[PDB]
Amino acid sequence: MYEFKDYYQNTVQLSFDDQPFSDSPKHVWVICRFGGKWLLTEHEDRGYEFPGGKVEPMECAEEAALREVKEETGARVKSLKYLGQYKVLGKEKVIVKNIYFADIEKLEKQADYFETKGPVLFHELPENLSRNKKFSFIMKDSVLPISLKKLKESGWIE
Ligand SMILES: [Mg+2]
Ligand SMILES: [Mg+2]
Repeated sequence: MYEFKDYYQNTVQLSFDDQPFSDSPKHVWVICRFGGKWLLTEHEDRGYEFPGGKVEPMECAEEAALREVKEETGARVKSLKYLGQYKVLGKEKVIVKNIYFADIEKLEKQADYFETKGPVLFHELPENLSRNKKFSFIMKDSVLPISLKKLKESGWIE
């Protein structure tokens, strides 16, 4: 497993094995690709980030991933695949977040994008994310570059 510190200096433990940290993760993160572009969402408080959020009680992590993509980008998922899992060792709470990769079929218009501004398309990620004020802190640590490198090696992208 990979171990590093996030943007707010909290310890993060990253793994690509099947749910090693928790049997039932309460958070999900979805890396979205629409054609040859990256599908992101603009959080009203955080900024540009890949879709994700909290898992509902009656809902499972896979169903929560599809729901969060639809809510934050208005996108229809063609295929959803589990990539890995990460644990965030916070100051007051420890969270377990599942990473999913989603190939996007289409973007449908919605009346409301909930707690986000809606879908944002990127041909390629800017340089460098860590010091970009328009981006969310969740995109600023090592979770994103390591996950993207694992997507290339698996043959899921390009
Ligand atoms: Mg969310
Ligand atoms: Mg949401």
